[PDB]
Amino acid sequence: STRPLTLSHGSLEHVLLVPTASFFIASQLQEQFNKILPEPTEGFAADDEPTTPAELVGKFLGYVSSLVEPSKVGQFDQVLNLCLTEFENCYLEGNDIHALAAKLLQENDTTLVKTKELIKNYITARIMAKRPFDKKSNSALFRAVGEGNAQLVAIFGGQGNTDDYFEELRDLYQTYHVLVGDLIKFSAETLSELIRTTLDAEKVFTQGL
Repeated sequence: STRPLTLSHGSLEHVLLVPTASFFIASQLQEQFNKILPEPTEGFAADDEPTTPAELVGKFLGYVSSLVEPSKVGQFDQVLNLCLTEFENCYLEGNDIHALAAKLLQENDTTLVKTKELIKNYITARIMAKRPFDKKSNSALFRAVGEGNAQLVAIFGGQGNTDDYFEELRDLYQTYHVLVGDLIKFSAETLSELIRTTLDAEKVFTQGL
């Protein structure tokens, strides 16, 4: 037994068949999320408000994932897993979150920042819901490599491609915190230690690292 829960923002909406056993806590989160969400506008052109039902369910996923603690089992965990499963079956037709994001970019009037926010919400939710990416993907490219239909070479850039390289690291830290946060903390600690243990390195790092 389930009851429909409507989460909406102006014209666009999504209905979620919540189990009656956890509908009480889902209605709580619905009320909290609807309070957090900004006021609807024409064309959804303003920032931090969804343009498509996919974005809106993303933001709701995002909000619930913010409250759920990874260490401590909470009441919101079951609602997270439930609305995650709904998002997957409704918008990820077996495909990857990037494939969806890329679909939205060319079809709907979604901006690049809104799209990255959607990816971050989905990926954060996946990790908070104790559902890592342990299953190997069915990516066509890597399927083709296994079968011997494709040969892959990786190339790494260097200096002089962009003047604002640091915003690329900023975007990685924002969007993929739950995937690379530990790499960036490790790399930051390694560099701090190399400055400390290298004789005159601090002289070269005038505003620190």
